[PDB]
Amino acid sequence: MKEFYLTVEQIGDSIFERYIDSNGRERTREVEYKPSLFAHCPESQATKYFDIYGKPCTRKLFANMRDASQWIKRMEDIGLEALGMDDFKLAYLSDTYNYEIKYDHTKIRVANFDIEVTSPDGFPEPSQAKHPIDAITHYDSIDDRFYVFDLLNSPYGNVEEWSIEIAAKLQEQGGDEVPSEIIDKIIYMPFDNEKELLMEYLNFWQQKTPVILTGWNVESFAIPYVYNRIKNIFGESTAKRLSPHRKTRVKVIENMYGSREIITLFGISVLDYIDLYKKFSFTNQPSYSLDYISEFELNVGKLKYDGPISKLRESNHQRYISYNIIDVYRVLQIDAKRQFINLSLDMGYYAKIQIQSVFSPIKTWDAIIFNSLKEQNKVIPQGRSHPVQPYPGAFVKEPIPNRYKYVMSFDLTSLYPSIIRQVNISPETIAGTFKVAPLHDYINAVAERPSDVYSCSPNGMMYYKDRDGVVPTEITKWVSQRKEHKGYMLAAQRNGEIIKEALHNPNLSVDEPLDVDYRFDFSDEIKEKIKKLSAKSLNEMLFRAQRTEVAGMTAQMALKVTCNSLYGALGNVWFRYYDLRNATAITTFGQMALQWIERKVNEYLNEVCGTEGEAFVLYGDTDSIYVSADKIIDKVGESKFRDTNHWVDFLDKFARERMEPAIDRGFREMCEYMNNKQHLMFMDREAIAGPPLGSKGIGGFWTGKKRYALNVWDMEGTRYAEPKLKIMGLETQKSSTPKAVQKALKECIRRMLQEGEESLQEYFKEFEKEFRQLNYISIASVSSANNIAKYDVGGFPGPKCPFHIRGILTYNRAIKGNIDAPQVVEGEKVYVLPLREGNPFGDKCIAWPSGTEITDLIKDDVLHWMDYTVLLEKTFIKPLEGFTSAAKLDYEKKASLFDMFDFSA
DNA sequence: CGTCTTATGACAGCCGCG
DNA sequence: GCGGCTGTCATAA
Ligand SMILES: [Mg+2]
Repeated sequence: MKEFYLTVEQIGDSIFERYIDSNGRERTREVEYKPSLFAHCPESQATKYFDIYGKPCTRKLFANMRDASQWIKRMEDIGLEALGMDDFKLAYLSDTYNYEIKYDHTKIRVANFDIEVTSPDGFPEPSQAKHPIDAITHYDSIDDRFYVFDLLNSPYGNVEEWSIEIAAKLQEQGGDEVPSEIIDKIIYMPFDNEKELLMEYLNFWQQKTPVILTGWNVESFAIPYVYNRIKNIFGESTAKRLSPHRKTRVKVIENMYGSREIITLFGISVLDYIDLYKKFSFTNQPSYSLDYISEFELNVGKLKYDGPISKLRESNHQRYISYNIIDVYRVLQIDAKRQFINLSLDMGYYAKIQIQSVFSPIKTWDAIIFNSLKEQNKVIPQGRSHPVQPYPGAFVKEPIPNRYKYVMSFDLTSLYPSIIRQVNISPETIAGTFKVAPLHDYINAVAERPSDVYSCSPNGMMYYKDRDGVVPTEITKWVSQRKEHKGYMLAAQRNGEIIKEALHNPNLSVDEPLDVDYRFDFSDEIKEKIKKLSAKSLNEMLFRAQRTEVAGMTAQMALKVTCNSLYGALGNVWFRYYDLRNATAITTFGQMALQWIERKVNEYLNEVCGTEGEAFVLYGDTDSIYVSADKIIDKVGESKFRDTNHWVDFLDKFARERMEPAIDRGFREMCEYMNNKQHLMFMDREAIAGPPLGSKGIGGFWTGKKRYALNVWDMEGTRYAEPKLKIMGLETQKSSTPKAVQKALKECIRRMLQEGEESLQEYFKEFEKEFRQLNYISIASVSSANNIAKYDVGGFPGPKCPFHIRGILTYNRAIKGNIDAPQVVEGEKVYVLPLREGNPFGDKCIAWPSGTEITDLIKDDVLHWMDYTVLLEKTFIKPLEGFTSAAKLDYEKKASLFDMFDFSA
């Protein structure tokens, strides 16, 4: 009923807009938008417009956008500030939609497609589009259909029609295993020549023009190829037809290495899912191929084919088309799980930006703050250029490398946004400065009180207490939204453990899963039904609860990063509200806050245990403290606990009823000390970690900063059915560590924390024996391939050449001259294996594209010359040496006087 | 989109050192 | 041979 935009675009003096109207139909505008900009004026000229500092401004209405834009630059030639929203697209959206936008996703045309191109030359470069497009699968969210465009005849072979009957059948019948739930949604259309296929695709494109266009590498491959191929056959004008406003532009992306070209389609928002994944998944992956991510996300994988992909359409055209359809579907399957598109939509409409601007936190916040200031008749300052300057960040405590038996951790909730709100940090709320004492003096409360009238930060900054800042006001809206979605997420997590516990002792019956909302804790009535439920329907409930959890994670993690990005933007020279005073004010307050409460926790627990000077806090990073619970348990005596859950319950109550109130009054005192606007430093308990009761097992260990492992029984309110390992920083968490090595090192840790030294020594022995029999990919290292050309000296390694780069140059020599094997792509990742000396390849290592097997033309030699000893030492033994040294254990039993006896019975 | 931030670790190349 | 130094790549916040 209320109308909303789809895409907005500026072309010359006109604004081009696609939108849904009051009746719910998609329409297009061409508006000659008249933009306003502002200039400072004297006190006499009474207006309603004021800048953020309170100074008056006069309004300048322009005849067109060209006039407004060129008024800005000649204001600089005089040397005067040109105020207001210079991005006229954002100005238009704000005027046209001066209310909270409530959109309808069912009316937004979201499309994802993928292309197939047969190429014997090697990789088909989008910039050249030298080879025919032989397949296109295009999914439309409004129709809910997969549109398949098949080429029967090309210079690379004539093929028969694709059979949907064969596609549906299982591999064991000679079928393709195309998921049954999409079979009835496939609209198939074969073509005699490329020109007919490409011409009908454009007609289809006009009839159903995408608003959000997505897919896997659509921006870097699919879109450019379809654009350039149409251009080369039909002409530039016909290629422009992919744009609703017939306007396209080649955009050049250049970073600290090389450059690449993409194609901007005006009037369409392109959200490449590979980029949504990298931004919002919070995972670093060894490979970013669709087959690899699909396997990680959905535990599926694809049916394997014989021969190279360049010969696939020839040998097996049936599978060729089927795989293309499947690939278009898995993006949708990943989105069903992660929900990054819905996230992007909610975010973009809230900020009132082009949907693709979700990739730019600076644009996002610049729009949010502008809209907030516009409501109050206030005028935003001009964007000014600044030199890049370093500034201090968080505090990280230097831990003593040791094992730690009983550990309990605490985190500050939304630290940086909370500091902003507590101290009232904002551009227009700066009051002044005070003489700053050493940071240590504020921590112990020995320094004099900074101000009696203003809200202070230990970096020397003072802020107004009565005035509410734009930044604190707009951040408040976001943090309360995170509290809700994290609440849903944690309840889904808690509900998951109840079900996991029910899978241990199930009841074999024929029933269905219970219809419940997993975002809320199960009631007693639902719990008793779960106990009498079948393992089949329990596994379905578990799948659904975890899927609800993942949906909760996505939402809360995105709000987390967007809020932290506001702090981050303050330290970025391009942000309209760039201010290192405000940036440092935040980080210095945090530094004091962490170290302050460390002192308080140490004081409290010493009084509680009847001792003095004992160091209870062992570690901290930014907003967290890790407390040694050894003494707390010892004061009671661990003989008084009947099982593991007993002492976990005890520390839980100790934290909630004793430590947290003591923490609250500590921070409350600090609030008075800094004279802050409001007390918002709240600390929740996170981990309760320790060994199983009665077992050998070290519970946890630290090796250094950002590197530790814990055996966690309870995390932030969720009581695990089985203890989960919390490992931070260690090699098991790095995408560069081989897959099999990660798994082995994790088991090493698990045995250390839960079972003890003798168990570790046992597993080491067995892994060391069966090491050589592991899949070569699973034991291969991963690294990013940057600056290959920089170290390439006539095919051979130059000075200071990194290990993985040495591998690539070896690979390139091995595949040199032969028509085309898989090529290593600049900027992407590679597998790395060490080679034994004397190998037919030039060097001590080899590298090839990750997520793939090496060429069969070189595979057997690599396997034969693999250096297993160097690989075991570098990737497995050396890291395990690190863990065991820290924990004061041996992974290998040291020589003893006992060796001079015979213990074999 | 290509204009969120700092802190901090491991590891390999190069090179000194009778 | 190992330790200092720097480049590179990765993570924790
Ligand atoms: Mg494809």
